[PDB]
Amino acid sequence: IQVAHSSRLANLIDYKLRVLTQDGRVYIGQLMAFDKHMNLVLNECIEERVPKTQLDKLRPRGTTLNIKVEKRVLGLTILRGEQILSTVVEDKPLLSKKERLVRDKKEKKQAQKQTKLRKEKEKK
Amino acid sequence: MSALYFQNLPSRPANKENYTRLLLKHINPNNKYAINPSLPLPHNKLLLDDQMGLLEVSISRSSKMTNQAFLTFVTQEEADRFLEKYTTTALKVQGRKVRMGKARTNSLLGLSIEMQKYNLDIKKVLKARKLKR
RNA sequence: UGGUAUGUUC
RNA sequence: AUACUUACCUUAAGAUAUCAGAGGAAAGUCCUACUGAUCAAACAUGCGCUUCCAAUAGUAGAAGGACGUUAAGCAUUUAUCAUUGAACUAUAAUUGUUCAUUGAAGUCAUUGAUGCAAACUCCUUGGUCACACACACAUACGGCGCGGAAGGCGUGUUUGCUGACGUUUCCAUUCCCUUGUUUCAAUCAUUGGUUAAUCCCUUGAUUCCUUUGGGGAUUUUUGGGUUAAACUGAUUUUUGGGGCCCUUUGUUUCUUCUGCCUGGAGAAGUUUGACACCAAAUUCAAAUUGGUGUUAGGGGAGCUGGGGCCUUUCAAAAGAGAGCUUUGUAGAGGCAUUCUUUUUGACUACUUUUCUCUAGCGUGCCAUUUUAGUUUUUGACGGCAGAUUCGAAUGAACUUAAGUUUAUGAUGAAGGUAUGGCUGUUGAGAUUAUUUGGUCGGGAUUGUAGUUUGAAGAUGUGCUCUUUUGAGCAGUCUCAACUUUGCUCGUUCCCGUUAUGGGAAAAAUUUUGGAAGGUCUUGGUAGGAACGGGUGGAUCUUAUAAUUUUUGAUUUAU
Repeated sequence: IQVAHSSRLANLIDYKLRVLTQDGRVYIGQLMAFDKHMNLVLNECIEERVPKTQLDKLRPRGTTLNIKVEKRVLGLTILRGEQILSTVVEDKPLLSKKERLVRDKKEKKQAQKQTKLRKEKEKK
Repeated sequence: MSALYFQNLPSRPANKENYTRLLLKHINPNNKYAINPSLPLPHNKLLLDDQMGLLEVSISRSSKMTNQAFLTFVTQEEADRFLEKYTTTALKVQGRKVRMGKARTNSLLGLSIEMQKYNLDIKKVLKARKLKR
C-alpha cells in the first residue's frame, strides 16, 4: 500500500491505522477521530502484543521468523495521546476516493435541506 | 539449452520480476527466491535462477502472445526431465493447468550456452532490421 | 437584551 | 403551542501566505479588483510514467481472517505462609522427612498454562472485462485493447483557509428516450448514395437538320434538379428464433399502485414536494407531535469548461544584416613616463660540482601525410557456395496436377547471405619507414653579469590629496554604445553587373504569442457573483517548559 506524501492525520479518516504505544503494544483499527493531544478513536481496533516467551525469537541471529502474537479484540475504543508513540497506515478505506466524494456531496445536500426545513418550521 | 514453451498461463501478474517469482513459486514452492521477496533476480546475459536445472524464464507483453512463456534450462536433458516431473499430471499455476512442450526453436540464451560449448548476434540483429522492414 | 431547564393553567 | 413560577448560566486574547519592488495616508505603521518571486489549496488536464485488478479449455486459485474443529494433539512445567504438638534422620538451636491442630491471606483454570507442528472445515474480499489458444527474446523481451484502484511527476486556470445565513433596486432560467440484455431473420416506415423510365439545366463524344451559329436524339457523359423501378448503408414499428442473466432472494431496489415464471408488464409521479419506517399517549385501528432515512442507474440533443492535432489571419524575433578600417561624441576600466644607485623579490645568460634519456651528432621523442608495409572495424558494398531469393510472368525437366530444380538473371527490389563462411574493391583507427618539420638538454648547488620590482635621487605637465619613490582627475592605453566612411561576406527581391557592389525587407522559411474555423476527446449541466455581520468550523501565534496528554522517571540499571 502506497500513501500520499502530503497526507496528515486529518486526511487519514477511515483508513486503517497501526498505532504503537509505549508498552510495546500495537492497536489496529479504522480511524474515526483525533485531537490536539493526539488521542485517537478507533473503530474495530484489535490489540496485539508479543509475549515475553515469544520475544527472544526476535533477537538477531530458519529463513522467516514466526511470532505467535497475543491479540485481544476490543471495539470502538478511544486511546490516550500520552501513550501513543507512532502511527503507521495498514489499509486503505472501503470506499474509493471518487465514491467518497459522491457520498459527501449527497450528505451536504440532505443536511442543507433539513436545516432549511427546520427554519421554515420554526417560523410557522 | 532447449527451452520449454508454456501456454495457458495467467496474464494479469504484469511486472516481469513479480511474474517470474510467482511462477517460480508455483513451479518449486519454498524456493530460495520465491520465499525471500526483495532479492534481486539474476540476469544471465550471453547464476542458476533455480536448482534442478532452471536457468531463466522469458515472457513478453506482446499482444500476439500473452499467456505463453519460455523457460530455458541448463542442458538438453533437463528439458526432457522436466516433463517427467509432471508424470502425465498437469501442473497448475493459479487455477489454470499449463500445457507445456519443447519449443519449435531453441532459446537465444540456450544458443549462447551451446555456442560457447557474436556473429550469431550479427545475424539476429540483421533479422530484426529485416523484420522492421 | 438572552439560553437551557423545571412544573402549573388553558 | 401560549403564558407564568423558579433554578442554573451569560465568554482567553490575537490573527488569515511569505519575501522583494513601485505608489499613497528621516523612523517605523497601514493600505494598494498594484506589480515580481516563492508557497499552499481547489478544479480541469496530461504523461509510451509505477504497482495491482481470480479456473470455466475449467470443479480451481490469491489475499486476509476464524474471538473454528481434530484436541485431554505431542513435549516440558506449576498448585500457599506462620504457630504448636508427635515420630524421624543428624555435624545441629533440632536444618531435612511424615501426621494432626490454630491463625492469615486465596482470579478462575490442571480437560489449564507454556513450547512445537500439522491436517481439515468454513467466512469476507476481486474486471471472475474484450480479443485471442498464438513460437518469443541481448539494447533481453512492441508497456501498440477498454476500464478501474492507488500513488509519483508536469502544465493550465482560479483562489489566498473554509462554510452556511441575510440583502441586491444582481445574474441565473433547458429538453428527450430508457430499467432484462444482446443477436439474427421475416416484415413496415424514414433517410442518404448510384443505376433505370419523363426528362430539364450545364457540358465531353457521336449522329441528323439547317446560314458562320443554333437545335433535336443517344451516351439518360461531366455534377445539380423532376421521379423513385433496382441495389446498398443508418434509424424505427410488429412478430418469431438463438445466446446469456434474473440471489432482482420484498423477482429490478427511484417511489406509489396494479401485477409476474407458459415472464422481464401496465398506470401515475419526481424536491420548498412525495414516499418508507421508528416512538409515544389518549384507554384497538385513524388522529397528531417528535425523529431517522430515500428521491436512483444508463444513453441522447442542446448549452458550456479543458486538452491534443490541423488550417487561415495578425504581431515580434531570427539577416541592410554581420565583420573590418576612418572621424567625432560619451560611458567604463587600468596606470602616467625616463635614467642612475642599492641589489629586497623574481626571471634570464655564463662558471664549478652532482645527477639524469645517450654527456653530445645520430639514434631516441613528438606532430601526422595515407606514399608504402602490417593490424583492426555488427565499417560499407558486390559476388559466390546452401536453391541467392522474390514481383510464380514465360520456357524446359522431374512430375496427373500441385510443388521443386534451372533459364530468360538485372527488367526492378531484397546488405551480401547465413541460423559454419570465403573472395575482391573502398572509408575510418593504430604503428613504423617515409612525403616532411620541431627537438637533444633538464633538475640540485654555487658566484658574477643584465632587466624589473622593495628603498633613495634627478626627473616627467597642471589641479585634488600628501612625509614620499608619490595615488586619482585633465594626460595616456584597452573595451563596448552612438555618428560618418569605403572594403569583405550574406536569408530573400530588384538594379549596376552576375567578378562584385548598391538598394529594400522577411513580403518565401522557422519559433514564440493572440483571433477565427475544422476534427478528435474529456468533464459539467442549477446554481453563481457582490456586499455584510455582536456567524459556525479548521489552521497559526501567545498565555503554556510547574501535578490531568507535547519540553522526559518504562533502554532495568547500582
